[PDB]
Formats: sequence, C-alpha cells, structure tokens
Amino acid sequence: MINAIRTPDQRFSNLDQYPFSPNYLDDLPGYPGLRAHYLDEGNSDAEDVFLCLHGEPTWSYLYRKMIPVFAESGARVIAPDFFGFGKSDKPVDEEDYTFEFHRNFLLALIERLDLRNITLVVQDWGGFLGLTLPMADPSRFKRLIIMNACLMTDPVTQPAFSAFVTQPADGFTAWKYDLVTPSDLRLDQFMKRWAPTLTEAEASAYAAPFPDTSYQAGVRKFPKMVAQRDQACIDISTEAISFWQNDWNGQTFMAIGMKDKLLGPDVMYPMKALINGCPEPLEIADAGHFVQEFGEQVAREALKHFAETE
Ligand SMILES: [Cl-]
Repeated sequence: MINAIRTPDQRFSNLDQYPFSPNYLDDLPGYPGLRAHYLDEGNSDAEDVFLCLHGEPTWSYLYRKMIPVFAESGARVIAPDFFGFGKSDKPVDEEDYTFEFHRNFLLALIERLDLRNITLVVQDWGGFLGLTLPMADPSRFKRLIIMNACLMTDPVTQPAFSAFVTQPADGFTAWKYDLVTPSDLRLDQFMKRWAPTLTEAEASAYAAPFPDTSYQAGVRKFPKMVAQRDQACIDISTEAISFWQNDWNGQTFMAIGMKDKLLGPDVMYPMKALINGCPEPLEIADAGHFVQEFGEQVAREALKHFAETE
C-alpha cells in the first residue's frame, strides 16, 4: 500500500564491527507489506530488555559499541531500524513519514515482541519518539538512558526545545541544510563532518543502507519534521512532559555529548529538570551529537549507576 523499496543485501557485506544477525518482522499492524529489521541480542529470556532507538540519519549500527556491553550484563537488547533506514524497508515518498507513523511502528514492535522491563536507550529521533512511549503503557518501562534528545513540544511551552532550530547558524540550521538540500547526499561524508572521530570504514557503514537518493526519503523528512511539528506531535510530546515530570518513577541515567551544537547542555539541563528523579548528568567532554560513538563509556557507567540501585 505504501510504495517502498528495499536495500540490496550485498550493501551490508563489508560492515565494520557489525557482527549481529538480522531479525525481521513483516507483519506489523498498520505496516502492511513492510519489513522491519531489528537486532535481538543477548539472552532472549532475560528479565531486562534494553530497547535501543537510533535517530537521523543513522541506524542500529550506531549502537554497535554499546550492544555487547548491555548483552554481557545479562540483558536482552533490541535495536530496531526505523522504516526508511538501516535494513528495514524504505517508503519512497516523504509524505508517508510522519511522527505517528514512526511512533506507532514502535508501539507495534513492542506489542509484537511483548517487551517487558524495558530500559529505553534514546538519542535524537530515537528520543523524540521514544520519550513519548512510556505514557502509552507505563508498566512495561522501568529505566531510561537518555543521550542528547528532548521532546518536540511547541515553542511556548519549552523554548529550549525550539530555540536550537534557528540559532546557531552552524548547529541545526547547518545540519538540516546538509540533509535536505544536496541532490546527491553522501551519508559517509555527512557523518564524518558531524562525527569527526569516525574511521572511513565506520563512516561508510552509515551510507550502506542508501545506494541512491531514491532510498533517502526517510532521511530527508526527519529534519523537516523538527522544523515543522504537526499538531499530533505537539500534543503527544506536550502530554509526555507531564508523564516524565509526574508519573515517572523509574531509574534514569543521563549522558550529554558536550560538543553537540544541536542538543547539548542548553537543551539537556532543561530536560533533566522535567524528568522526575533524573540525576546529575554524565558530561562527556569529547562527544558531539552522536554520543553513541563514545558509547562504551556510556553503557558501562549507566549499568554502574543502575546496579547502585537494584
Ligand atoms: Cl533531524
């Protein structure tokens, strides 16, 4: 029904440090005919599930240094690829991707796999979407690991969650320009700019899912949805603020990539106050937006904080 395309499997032959086996679902309710890929690592019977959500313009490859730490801890880790990214199917028109399309795909996945005792791991889009998930079924979520992300609320309710779209010129403005304007978007070049410590091989794993522009619709829509928040996103993100401030009673661990021009401290301190019980953030001086690239520190500290209360 949704015209979609699928990345050829050979594009992923030569991946650097990505030894995880694929799992796919093509029978989700509301997602007829679309195949979603997700990693399922560690013990499939563990009590704890770390649900690892990625953002723009990445994929589950992003969580590759953190996955083995969470798995060795005894947890089951689920790291799905949103449709339009990684190894899931990719709808061809940008009009098909909406906040709820991706949100509902997450609640569907979660119900489909019946995930319980979830430690939500978010950053960017994975947090814009992922932070509005617990209020939907509070009982299945028990901890949160939040790296640079916030809620897509209206400007008046939280100016901090909106100011970054316009200032500074080299933060979000540049990021969106680099993503929506080029008629020939090279994701390996994009990633090396925004994540300067990546090796060539790593950079190239981020361009792996997209052979040509035709597979990039999902990638182009995300930034435009940060810029143009529709009513449903606004409503639902507004309502999640209340959930984190008042309803939330789990364990949280926050890690800020200090060099992030997009969602660094001016956005993370504010988020930290709205999340009940959130503790002092772990500032990682050398990390930019992709906190995950400095991921192992994050995973072991989180697990250390979490054990120190369990
Ligand atoms: Cl974005």
